[PDB]
Amino acid sequence: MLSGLNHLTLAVSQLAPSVAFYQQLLGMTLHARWDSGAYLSCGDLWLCLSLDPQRRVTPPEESDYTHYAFSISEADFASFAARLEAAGVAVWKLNRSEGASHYFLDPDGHKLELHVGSLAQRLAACREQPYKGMVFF
Amino acid sequence: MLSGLNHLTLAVSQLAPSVAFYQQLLGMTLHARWDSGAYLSCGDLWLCLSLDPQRRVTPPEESDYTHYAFSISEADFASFAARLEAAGVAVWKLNRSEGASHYFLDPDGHKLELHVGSLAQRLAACREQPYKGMVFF
Ligand SMILES: [Mn+2]
Ligand SMILES: [Mn+2]
Repeated sequence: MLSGLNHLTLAVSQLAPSVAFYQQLLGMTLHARWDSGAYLSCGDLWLCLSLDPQRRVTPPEESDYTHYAFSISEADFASFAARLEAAGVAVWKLNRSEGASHYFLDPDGHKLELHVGSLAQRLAACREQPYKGMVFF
Repeated sequence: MLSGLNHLTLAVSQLAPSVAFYQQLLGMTLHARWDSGAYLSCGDLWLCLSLDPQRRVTPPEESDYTHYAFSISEADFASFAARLEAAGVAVWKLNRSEGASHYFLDPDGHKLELHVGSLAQRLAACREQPYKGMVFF
């Protein structure tokens, strides 16, 4: 059967600024780069940045809610979010509708998130503060 | 410090067909559903489907290369691809890289992939046959 996410590939409009964002600003590990892409890891996540002439820099009001959240510990969350803010990283959402999260944009407007907590923890929180109509299986 | 992918959230135009696709066709585990979304798991992956009226059913020619690949074993790959084909799921690309890959679309046009092989396997292949301009770190 399917066993998890093998990789996440993000189309990027300018490779070097995107590599810098994920490696330098977010601290991911850069393994290789070439004229049209890069491979990074974030823990077990395999991230591929793919240079795509079709990628547009997209304001958050023009894109849907599809987004990519990265795990961070409770001890590191606030200072990492504050560092992104001080670095001028654009945002896209303020209301914490799914727990302790910071919502920010990559250089092309990909919707990213820092989140503290697992699915199990989110389900437990939702049992007390459920979303409208919520059913648990 | 970021420790991995926390969750992937896909915006969906119609919740019921998206739940059917990910739970029933793709075999993911449905943990909860509410009036405007669902939580599923696939191995370690936490998947959220978020009902979003801004999601367009998007032809593959009209979206960039951003895509989400799920892991499957080599032994299971061909029968899973055949299941998708029987269900009439559209393909958006043929495989031309190392490791088996099946490129298929979700009901809203999210670009998905089945892939066999790790980052380590890809890097080993690239070391032997580097892409144009490739540098390793
Ligand atoms: Mn999220
Ligand atoms: Mn891929």
